[PDB]
Order: sequence, then C-alpha cells, then structure tokens
Amino acid sequence: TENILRKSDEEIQKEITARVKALESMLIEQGILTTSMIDRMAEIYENEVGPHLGAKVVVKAWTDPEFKKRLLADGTEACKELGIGGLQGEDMMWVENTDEVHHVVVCTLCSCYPWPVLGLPPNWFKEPQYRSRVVREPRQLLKEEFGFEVPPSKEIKVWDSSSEMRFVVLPQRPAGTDGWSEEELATLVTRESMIGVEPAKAV
Amino acid sequence: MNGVYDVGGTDGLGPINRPADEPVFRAEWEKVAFAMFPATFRAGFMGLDEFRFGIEQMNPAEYLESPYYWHWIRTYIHHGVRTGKIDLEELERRTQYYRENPDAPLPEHEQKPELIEFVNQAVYGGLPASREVDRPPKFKEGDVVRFSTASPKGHAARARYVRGKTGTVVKHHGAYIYPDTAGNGLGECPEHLYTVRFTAQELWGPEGDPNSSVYYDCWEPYIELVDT
Ligand SMILES: [O]
Repeated sequence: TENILRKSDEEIQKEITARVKALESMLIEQGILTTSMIDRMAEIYENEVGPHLGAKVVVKAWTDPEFKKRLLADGTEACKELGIGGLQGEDMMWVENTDEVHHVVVCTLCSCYPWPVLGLPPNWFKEPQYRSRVVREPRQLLKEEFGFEVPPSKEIKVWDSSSEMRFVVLPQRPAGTDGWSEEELATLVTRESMIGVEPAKAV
Repeated sequence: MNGVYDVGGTDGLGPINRPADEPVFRAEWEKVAFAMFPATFRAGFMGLDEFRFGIEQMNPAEYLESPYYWHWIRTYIHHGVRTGKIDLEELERRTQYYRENPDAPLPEHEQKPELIEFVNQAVYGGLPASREVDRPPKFKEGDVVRFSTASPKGHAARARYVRGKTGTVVKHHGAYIYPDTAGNGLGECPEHLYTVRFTAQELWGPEGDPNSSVYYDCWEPYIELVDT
C-alpha cells in the first residue's frame, strides 16, 4: 500500500542490517550468542522441521482410524508416537474438518503457530491483513484470497489462539484417493490445509 | 494493552500479500534475529510473555509496516535496556561502525558447544507452559460465561473484540502460565485455561454470519459464569 512517508525497501534493509550486526556483536562479546548457535537454528528450521512432518501425521490419521482417535484425543502424545514434537508444539490440539464443519486458525494478537509440525509460519500468517479479517469475515476471506468457497450452510469455526495451546487442522481426505499409498497421499497435504485456509489438494 | 497489534476486527489494513513461493529467511539478518531468541532467553533478558510485551510497545506505524523479525530486534533491545544488559550508547556506536564498515568481522569468540546443545534440547524437548495447581477448574464444558471488560495497560491476552462478550465453554485445557502476570514481570501465576466459543453475531452484530463462531482462549480470571 502506498505510504508517501516510507523509505525505499533497499534503504530500510541497509539500516536494519547494520543495527542487527551491531546488536549481534554485543551479544557475542557478552558470551551469550555465537555464530554456530545462529547456524544451528537456521539449519533446523530450513531443513529439519517443516510441514512434511505434519503431512505424515495427517496421512496416518487418514489411513489408521485408531491413530486418528488418539490424535484427536491428545495431539501432543499422538505426534510423539511418530517422534514429532517440541518447541512451540508442546500442547497440540488437532481439529477435524468434516462435511458439516470447517476449521481455520489465526493468532490475532501475535504469531502463535505449531512449529514442530509446520515449521515457522509464512509471512502472510503473521501480518495484520490476514489476522484482522479472518475473525470477522472468514467465509469471504477464504473465497477472495484463497479461492476456497465454503458453502454458506457449512459452519466455520475460527480458532483465535493466543495461549500456548496450538490448534492444527486435520483436513478431509480428498475424494478419488481410495487405496492410495501413504507417500501418494502426502503429496495432497499442504501447510495451508493444516491452517484451514485451503482444503487438501484435489485430484 | 490496547495497542495497534490488537487487530482482530480492524478494517482497512489492505489485501493479503502472499508471494507464491517464499524462503524461510529472506535475508541473512533474519537468521540472526531469529537465533537471538534462545540466546537472550537463556541469558535472562525475557520469557515468552515479556517478549511479546516488548513488541507491543513499538511505534505503531513501524509495527504495521516493518519486517516481522525487526519486531524481534526491538524487543531484544527493550529488554536488554530494562535488565541493564545492553548499553544504548555502545549499541549506537557499534551501529555506526557497521553502517560505515558493513563487511568488518564480528568479534572473536569461542564456539561454546553448550550453547548449541541448549538449542537442540529446546527445539526437540520443548519449553512447556503447563503447570499443576492445587484447585480444580471453576468452569466446565457447556457453561455460559462473559468475558471481562477490564482494559489493563500492561500485557494481557484480552482482544478488544471479545471484551464484554458472552460465549460457551468448549474445553478445559489445564492450568498454564498467565500472560497478565508473566508479561509484566510478576511471575507465572498459573491459571486454568479454557476455549470459549463466541458466535459471529455476538461479536459483530447483524453483520455476522449466522454459521460462524470464534473459539478464543480464556484464562480463568477472564470469565465469569452466566448460566451453568
Ligand atoms: O495469537
């Protein structure tokens, strides 16, 4: 959006870069931050932790009714069965999309997001545009921004999550997938489908 | 607090910007800003609720339009100054140094392995905020409750759009760290936590979808009984 008061992106980045490097140098001299610590956190959230983990949970639920029951009863314990858990997902509650109910998750006050199953949130999820509107016009937002038409008779539950509870959407299994392998089913599961802004991929 | 970060129900903020493919970190400074969280947490700058309170004190126009991880930098500096761990004059001198000398090295330092072991333990072991308390929950599924009209200036999790509204308890989760104390330097003071359902019409009037509701997390002091 045009703001005549705002510097160029390049000038903003240049100033942020200098302020961050200066702060970094002080925390390094204090002995509390190191370059290797920075590199480890980046490796974890670029390569080790991401939405492929949540996809494994979804496909197990789709293919194992007993696991699905455990997942809906205690999301943290069920994900631990697969070795999945930890920081920012200590208290997961999974919620099931059905023919009668559609779930969507937001954090209007901050950025709460289930890192162990999804990785770090995409920028749009953290930004004020999505956060302001989804609690007020979820049906219209899903259609206009995500191309996802939820019929008006179908209930939309918006989970505005400011506590350390972490709500994760279990999307419905797409039609046309009877007997597919777990690997094939995982290709249909997206981060967006676990936030509730899109269904799992069709076809 | 009642700041501009409390955006639920606000209009006019613009369309969603969703670049069809995006990296986890958009620049090297973002990786640094991200990793400073475990470092400053371990060193006692702030806990999670205090971290959020620091962001809530940003200049509002800066909050609305600056890159997300810049908000993290602001809160590190806020708490560094608060605790006496960051000297502002030294930070300003080092900032000018790196403006003029962007490729100058960082200080020499040991790559202490215990700091990396700390990262691995936090990431895969977690930092649970659940706590045991000595009293049972006051409320239960199906109770009709009303959300407080209190408007504290300090940190809380009381979105303006739910204040004074009536809804139904959906689930009791157990007791957890209370933001209204923890974020203001008053300790964990754990309280039972509930999800409460508020209909779109209760929240937004007749501009409300008759087939939508918001499920909002309420710590026990936030809510009082209407109908058991
Ligand atoms: O949130």
